[PDB]
Amino acid sequence: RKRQAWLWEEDKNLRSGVRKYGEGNWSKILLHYKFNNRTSVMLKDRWRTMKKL
Repeated sequence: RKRQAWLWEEDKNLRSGVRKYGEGNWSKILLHYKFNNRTSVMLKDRWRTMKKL
């Protein structure tokens, strides 16, 4: 438990995808890269979190 987190591939997918596609096109991200349980809000949130570190 402690604190849940995403896996290496999922993080890599988001970072590698969003950076080249756009910070507001989660639909396309989900289309190409596979995820565990993402939709749009999750992708957006986590990306912003990563950006601000």
